[PDB]
Amino acid sequence: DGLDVSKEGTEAWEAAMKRYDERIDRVETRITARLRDQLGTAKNANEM
Amino acid sequence: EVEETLKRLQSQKGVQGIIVVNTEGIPIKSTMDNPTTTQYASLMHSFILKARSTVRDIDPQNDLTFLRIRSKKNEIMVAPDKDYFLIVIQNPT
Amino acid sequence: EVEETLKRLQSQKGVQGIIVVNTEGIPIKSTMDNPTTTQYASLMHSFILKARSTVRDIDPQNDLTFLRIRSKKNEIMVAPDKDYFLIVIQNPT
Amino acid sequence: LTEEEKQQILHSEEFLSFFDHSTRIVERALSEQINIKLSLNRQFFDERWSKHRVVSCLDWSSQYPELLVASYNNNEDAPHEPDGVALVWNMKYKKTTPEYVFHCQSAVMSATFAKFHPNLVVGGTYSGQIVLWDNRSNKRTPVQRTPLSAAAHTHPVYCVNVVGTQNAHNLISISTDGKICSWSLDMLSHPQDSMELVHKQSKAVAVTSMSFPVGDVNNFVVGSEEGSVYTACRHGSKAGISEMFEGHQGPITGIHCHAAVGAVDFSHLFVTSSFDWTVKLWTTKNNKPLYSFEDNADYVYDVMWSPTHPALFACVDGMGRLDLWNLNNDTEVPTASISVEGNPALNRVRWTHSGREIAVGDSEGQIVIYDVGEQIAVPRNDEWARFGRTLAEI
Repeated sequence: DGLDVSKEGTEAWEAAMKRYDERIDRVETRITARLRDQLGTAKNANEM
Repeated sequence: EVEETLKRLQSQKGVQGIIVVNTEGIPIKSTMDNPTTTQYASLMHSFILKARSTVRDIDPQNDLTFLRIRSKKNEIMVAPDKDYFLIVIQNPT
Repeated sequence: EVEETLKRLQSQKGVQGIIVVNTEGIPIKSTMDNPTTTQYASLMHSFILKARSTVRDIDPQNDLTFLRIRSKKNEIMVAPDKDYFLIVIQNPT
Repeated sequence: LTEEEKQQILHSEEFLSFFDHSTRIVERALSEQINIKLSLNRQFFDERWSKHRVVSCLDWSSQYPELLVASYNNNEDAPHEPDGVALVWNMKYKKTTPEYVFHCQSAVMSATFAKFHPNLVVGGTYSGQIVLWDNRSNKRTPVQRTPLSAAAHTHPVYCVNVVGTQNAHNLISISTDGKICSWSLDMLSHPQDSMELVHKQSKAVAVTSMSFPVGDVNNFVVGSEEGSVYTACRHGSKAGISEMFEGHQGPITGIHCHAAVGAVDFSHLFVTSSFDWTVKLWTTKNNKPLYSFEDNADYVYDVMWSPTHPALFACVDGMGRLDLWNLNNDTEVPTASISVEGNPALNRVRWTHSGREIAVGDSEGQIVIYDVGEQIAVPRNDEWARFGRTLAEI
């Protein structure tokens, strides 16, 4: 979607962006998993 | 050009310019420590004279311009033309 | 081995003559004739002894492990370590 | 015969045969063939002079990179024992004993080699007298001793360093009160120049560390005891402090300019080791601390750059760890880090002028020579550009 003026075009863009955000949240889960499995050491810098 | 030969011999690895020793055993050119170079060059002169005697014993038409004296630390190439005896210290590597 | 050694050391350039010398000079082996080998190798033995002293002058720990003399008419070899004294007669080129 | 006829005979033009012979032998002799991490490296710990008496300063000789000057300061075990002791320890051969020993009546706080005299050790003491030690002399006492007059230092000196060219030297020293003085290395009865460091009118400075940018002698950087680093000019109309740095909220216990050359210049950068475990990668042209590495519970004591790595720098600690920070590699965790046994308070780090291996002082006099891995020690040609990018990051 671009200069498209159809509001149903905006709704289709919303569907595209909720798929976007599903990939985003997959990335969030992966990075937070990396977080938690890399935590538990201490507070300082790369620990927390 | 003397300085051209100096820079050319300097280019050779392990070599400090050009040093030339005359028939007196005293180097006509100064590049290394004077007492050591003079005594060592007198020794070279003695050995090249005796080697010349032997080569003339059986080869009365031969001339010496190349002699490879290498140890496990350094090598000397000594080259007599008729009076000037070039001596170049060069690492075996 | 002996014969294989001299054969490989000779055919490497079709050398005119080489004999094995494991003693201090005065070799009884021959390749062309007895005199020109024995007397010449004895004189080479004396001179490599003097050269050993010559190279020990700069530092006693140094030793001569290899000697070339490539002159206008002869190209004479020796590789002394403790008693192995090579002789090689070959063209200068 | 003598050295005059040789000149004419060389000037003679029969040298065509000689030059041809030389060219031929050289061209024929051109062909040449053959005939056929962090690691504890060494210790150094006397017992006669190194019972307690924590290390204070370290150095390496430029002329003799195999030599280390120490200075064990504190006399508390035995009042009758010598008060200040500076030991010099050799690197070429392993000996349990120090090579040479020097003791001063007062307590030595800092010591360093002499560039002009490669056979001399200069050190500063706690009383305030700059102290020599002529290694030629057989006598352990100071050889030449600066007077404790109002002309010279009267407060505990903490930085001494000889700089300049071999034909034009100056021994700079700075004391806690801030009176900088340059002496001639050969004559110290009078300070050939002196000036009391002061900030904006009527503001004394409690100097406790310094470093000169490489090459420059005219301007330098000083770390004050009041946690505010300054840059000053040694000679010029503006001789004295010329800069405010907000710096850090604790005493500055170390300082060091950048120590690498060859590619894009970084002399403007330096690192200060504060008193709250905050080393500060940070430059003269700016005023704001470029970055503020922080960790730990205790606080650092000294920090130096690597003399050949344009990024690496060591870091003392209170519980005894020595760590190396490789900015190009990483800015957040120490790239390397190992702890000395017994966890005492380390007090001085000094890198070899080669930069291939590190030294470290100690709270018990046991100087430790540590070695670093090749991949973590020697940089690359691209390493400088990578440092440029990392600094351009923010």
